[PDB]
Amino acid sequence: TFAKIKFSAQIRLETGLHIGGSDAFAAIGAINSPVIKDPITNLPIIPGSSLKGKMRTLLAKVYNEKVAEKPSDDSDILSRLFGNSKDKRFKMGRLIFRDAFLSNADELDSLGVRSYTEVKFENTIDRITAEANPRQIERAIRNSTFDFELIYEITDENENQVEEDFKVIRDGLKLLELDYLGGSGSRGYGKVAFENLKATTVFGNYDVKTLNELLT
Amino acid sequence: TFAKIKFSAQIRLETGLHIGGSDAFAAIGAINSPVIKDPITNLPIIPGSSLKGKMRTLLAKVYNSDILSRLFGNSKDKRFKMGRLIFRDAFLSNADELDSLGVRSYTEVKFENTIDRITAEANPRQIERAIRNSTFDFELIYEITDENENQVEEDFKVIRDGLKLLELDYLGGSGSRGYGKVAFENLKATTVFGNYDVKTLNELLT
Amino acid sequence: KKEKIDLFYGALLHNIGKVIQRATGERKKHALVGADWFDEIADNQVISDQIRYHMANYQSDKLDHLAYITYIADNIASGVDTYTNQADIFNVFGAQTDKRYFKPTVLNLKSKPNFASATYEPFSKGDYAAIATRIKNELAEFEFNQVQIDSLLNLFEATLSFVPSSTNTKEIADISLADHSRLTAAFALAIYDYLEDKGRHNYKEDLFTKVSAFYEEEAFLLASFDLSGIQDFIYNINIATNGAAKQLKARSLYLDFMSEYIADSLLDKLGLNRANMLYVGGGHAYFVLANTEKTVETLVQFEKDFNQFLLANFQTRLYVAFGWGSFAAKDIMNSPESYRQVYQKASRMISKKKISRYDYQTLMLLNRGGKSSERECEICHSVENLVSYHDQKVCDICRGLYQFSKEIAHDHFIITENEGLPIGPNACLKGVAFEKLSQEAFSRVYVKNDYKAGTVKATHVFVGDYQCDEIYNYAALSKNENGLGIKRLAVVRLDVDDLGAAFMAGFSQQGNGQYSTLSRSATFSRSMSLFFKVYINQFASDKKLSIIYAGGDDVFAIGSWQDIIAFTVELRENFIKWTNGKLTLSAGIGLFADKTPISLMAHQTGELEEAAKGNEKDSISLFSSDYTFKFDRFITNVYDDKLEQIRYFFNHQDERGKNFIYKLIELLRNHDRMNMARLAYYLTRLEELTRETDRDKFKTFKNLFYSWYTNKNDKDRKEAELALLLYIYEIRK
Amino acid sequence: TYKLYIMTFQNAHFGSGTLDSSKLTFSADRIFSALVLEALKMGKLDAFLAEANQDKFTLTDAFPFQFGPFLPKPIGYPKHQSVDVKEVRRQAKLSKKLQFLALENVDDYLNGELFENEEHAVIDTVTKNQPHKDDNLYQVATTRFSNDTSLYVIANESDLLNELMSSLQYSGLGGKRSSGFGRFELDIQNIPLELSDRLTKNHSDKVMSLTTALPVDADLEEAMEDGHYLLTKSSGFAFSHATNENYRKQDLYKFASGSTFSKTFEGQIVDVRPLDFPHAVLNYAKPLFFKLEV
Ligand SMILES: [Zn+2]
Repeated sequence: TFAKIKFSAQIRLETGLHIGGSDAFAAIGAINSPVIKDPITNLPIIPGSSLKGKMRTLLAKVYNEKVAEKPSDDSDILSRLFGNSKDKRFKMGRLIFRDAFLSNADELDSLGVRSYTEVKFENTIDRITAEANPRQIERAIRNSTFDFELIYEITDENENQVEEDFKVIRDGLKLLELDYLGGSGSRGYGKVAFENLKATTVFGNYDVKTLNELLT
Repeated sequence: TFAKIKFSAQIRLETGLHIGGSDAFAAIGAINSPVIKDPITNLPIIPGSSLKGKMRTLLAKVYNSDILSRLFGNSKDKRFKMGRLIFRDAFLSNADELDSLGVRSYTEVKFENTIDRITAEANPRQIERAIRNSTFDFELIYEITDENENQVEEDFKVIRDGLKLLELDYLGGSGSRGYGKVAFENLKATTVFGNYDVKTLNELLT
Repeated sequence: KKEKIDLFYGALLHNIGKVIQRATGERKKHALVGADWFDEIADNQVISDQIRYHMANYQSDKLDHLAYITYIADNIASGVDTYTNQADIFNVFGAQTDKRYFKPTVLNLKSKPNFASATYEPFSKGDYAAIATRIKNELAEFEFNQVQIDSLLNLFEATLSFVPSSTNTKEIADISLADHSRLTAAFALAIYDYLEDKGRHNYKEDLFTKVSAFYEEEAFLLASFDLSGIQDFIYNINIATNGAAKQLKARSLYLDFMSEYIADSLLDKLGLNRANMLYVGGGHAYFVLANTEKTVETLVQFEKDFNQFLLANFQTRLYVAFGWGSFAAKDIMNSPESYRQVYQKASRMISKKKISRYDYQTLMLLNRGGKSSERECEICHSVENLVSYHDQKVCDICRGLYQFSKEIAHDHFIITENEGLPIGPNACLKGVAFEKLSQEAFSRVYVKNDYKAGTVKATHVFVGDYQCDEIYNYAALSKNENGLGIKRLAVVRLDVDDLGAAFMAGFSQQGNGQYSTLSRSATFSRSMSLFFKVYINQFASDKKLSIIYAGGDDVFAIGSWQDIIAFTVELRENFIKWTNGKLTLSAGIGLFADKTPISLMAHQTGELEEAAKGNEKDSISLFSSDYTFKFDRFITNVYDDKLEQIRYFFNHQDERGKNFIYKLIELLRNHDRMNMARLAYYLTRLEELTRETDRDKFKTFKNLFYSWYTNKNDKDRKEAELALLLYIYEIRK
Repeated sequence: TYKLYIMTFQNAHFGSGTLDSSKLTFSADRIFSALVLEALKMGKLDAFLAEANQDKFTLTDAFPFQFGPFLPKPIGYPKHQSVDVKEVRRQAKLSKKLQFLALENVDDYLNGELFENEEHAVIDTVTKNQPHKDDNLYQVATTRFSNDTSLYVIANESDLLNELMSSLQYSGLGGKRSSGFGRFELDIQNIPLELSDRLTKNHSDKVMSLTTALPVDADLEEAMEDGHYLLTKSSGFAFSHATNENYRKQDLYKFASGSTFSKTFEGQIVDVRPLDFPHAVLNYAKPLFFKLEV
């Protein structure tokens, strides 16, 4: 068979997220580090490169039994899952991390929210001379959702990695429920929460009855 | 019998698209990797070769042989040179509409980087994409000969199945990080200089 | 014939005693003392009386003689009928400008670039001992034969290329003596063939006491051959191909040797030799031949034979086009209208032959069918003589090209009958080192970039090639030892701006047609040959690059980008010293990443090259067609003024690193009216943010930066953006 | 000889012996073999061959169509104020790579016209690949049209012809057809009086070929004795349907379009069938002309 499987999920923000964007020289008093927004709707967009590369750099610590000097040196548990540039059979690596374009806006404007991107203020104080240095950085608002989805494709090339990859990706989702996923994380941004990890086999003879009993 | 029918469709870009062209110069702060463009209008256009083999890289993953040989072509296999399909490009039908949604240029610049795994140093990119929900003209000329007349209706459940999978794969480049979800619409089946009725097909596509 | 060589040597060694009487300051004329020099070196009495009795008062002391030829061989070879230096060829090019004079030195390998000026108007009397006695060394015991017909034609190009003639003059003052001797021997061979094909014997009356009869008789041919398909044969390389520079060097050197051997087969098929061929360049080559049926029918015979050769191994991928203008002794000041209307007659014959390509038998043999072909030599799409070089199916010419690319690094090139690439009918060409020379069999050997003779008595061709490192590590040789610099490789394709117009019209802009002669054009094209075919190995000496192709009006040089930019800087800043600022060159330099293909890269370099061409008369195009400056604006403002201020400003401080440079580049690139206000905010906000010690450096730099940013010209803005791009690429980690 | 069939492509790939280059016009072997192969998809090859081996019909290769007629430069025929060398020597470089002319001063061209060639239909080159393969950088050249230029083959207005020409709309006419190139749109117009009068075939006069030609083996000597032309090597592989092989054709050297003559000849359908191959390979070259001054 050929089994493409779609992982419907709800990225709900808490401690609202900022992904970087155009640090091309913006206006004077305006936002210094603006968020990347989808140019049709101007809602915040969490692109798939942040998700895939962040889950790459976080599953580095989990499933690379050896220390990895670079993402080419990922093991053959992650090279088949996130792609690899120098491996023989692990190019085109089976996971299309689709984006999310701020799914709810009829809900988030039903709550009395002016704009979906707050402009939180920040500065820095040097320890010597204590000079201030202010900045206005853009973030998405707190209780947003994000209709995020994966595409895992099973081409009968594996035939044994049915659940050898979902214990990896589900615990990566747990990592992202703990770690920040995007932007100035160590100041406490991002903090996505993954809700309703709904897998559905959009192509293939396959059941989720052995899948969502682990993915909860 | 002689028949030529075409697959009229508007393609829709649910994310960006990176289909790279000839690189010129970094230009220090300029876009690093551009998308391919029409040279007359400087508009983002999916080239037909990108549309052709991307279906072939998905039909081979299901239909495995002889059916891929008859559907696309081959170097060997004397029956199946010029394998009964002709594509075209995708000339961005909604430029009249996209001034009314409100957008400056139809090509955005997704910024990106490369955090090193140990050094923890970034490495930024300016990946140019074509913006969301742009609808493109897409036409696929299937041609029917007398020898094919046994399995013509079978092959029309492969091209439709070839576009049911292209809405589940990226149809572009650097598409494992998004840049895909490319959804077809108005996927009809007219006829163009060929007296074979398309009423056996239009309820299966639309 | 045997007497033909004697006439050639006797007329060619005219004014050799001028070097001697310039060396020692001797008596009445050069005419008597040159024959004394010839009597002192060796023994040939016919050549002796030829040098004795060439003058008007001297030829009566001879007698028929070989000297009544030798007089009229000289005066038509001279454009007109002491202690001065050689005037500039570019003194008569252009308009009334800075007048320069040459400096008398010999030629040496990768040593001297003798730029003319006014500082060399004083005269050197001691260097003749380094020249004339030098000849008295190397031409001490010179046997007068055909095997050494070659190296003596080397020797004047080594010795008398910077030595003038007619020192005590006022108007016509820039003829070097070596090319004058070449033209004099060519005219002697022309007179000898025209007078020995008509069978005339007594030259004492029809040449001497009635000089006007032959002097107004259309008895000369100005022949040429334009090669066709040259750039298509060079750029037959495609993308994803083995030979990056090996293939391209081999192809555009093999075409140069083909354009040399078409001459060297045209001349010995007649009685002529290298003195009759005036200028060989990029396929185009111009001659002086005699006018008779034994000239013309043999020309058309070898035209059809060489065309059969090119059709046999190429199938119309190359085509020789002859053409011969019939002309009298008219090109002596009528001199405007004497050159131009009949020099174009051979050019209109070139256009006539290049468009009525072949005859019925050849094309009838061409598309006669009779070939079952499955495999192709996908280099040139051909089928003939297919072999299986390195598991690919290529032809024999496209395998001898790989042998030629392996043997180009030698210094000599023999012509065999079955070894190497074919350059003519039963004439193949194979490279060879110096010590392997006298062992193998040959009939003509070339040497690349020498001035002394060598071993097998070679013809001294000139073709500037270079390999500092190989082509695959000019990326790796781009960073400094610190790691500062970006792993690039830049490709420059120069082009001399309208060398066709500088060649065809050129000096004819000046004067009333007084300087619209052939000698100045041959000397100018030999000067272009001597710069673009020898001297580029001097400007590329310390710098790390590879001159893939050079010569004529094109230089394709790949290499590392700092050395490529500095090499273009030094090439034009010594070319405008070489060419007095006239003939500005229009280079185009593109950056390309590591391991990107070269026919993908040569196309973009050519696109930037033609965009730099159409800018004005000249421009550099750097890293993209929107960076298009005059060279007079590029090296002075960017690479001398702005880049050093920018480098010193960021070296002698450590706050403003690369983020500030990137934002300055972006404000230089977007640049609406509002971005000048944003930059006036940016520099002033950073002005009070730097530390108090090195603060006024920033204050004078923002004062000096807002000068060119808001300069309202756009001639001082893209310059600064490119200066910052060059600095960023120089400090890339 | 009759009305001409306008074809606007917008995406063309036109040979030039290689893959990395592309022409603008297609030398009338491509359109002939496209009508021939399009007839074989219906089994209708014999009908077009019965038309083809008889001299009622004609053809003419492509030329630019921007609101009307463009024709070749008479190759080598601008006929020869011989001063002011900065102009009359300079303009020959800008009047040799011109190669396409307008009818409304094509008789002012022969008397001497400037003819700034407009940049209709710029040839483009776009790189392409093959993923997970060893050598993949094959550079597809692409002849991309400037939104009004068309190509207009001139032939006898036949219905067996027009079935083929209205199937070639969706068959494609160019190099990389199944990659989405060469798909034109067809809309037949009339001919002006100053063209269709001059479309002679036997006028013993100073005449110019309007398509790539090749004479009778008797006529070839008298063709070359007056001809000013080029050759331009009609070559390439042979596209059949019963091979499991790919054989080259027989290297037919045509007389390319723009071939001026005097005492015009009779062209032919020169078989360049591969040696011991089943069916013939037609390779049309018979010329429809244009009187230069007549
Ligand atoms: Zn080849």
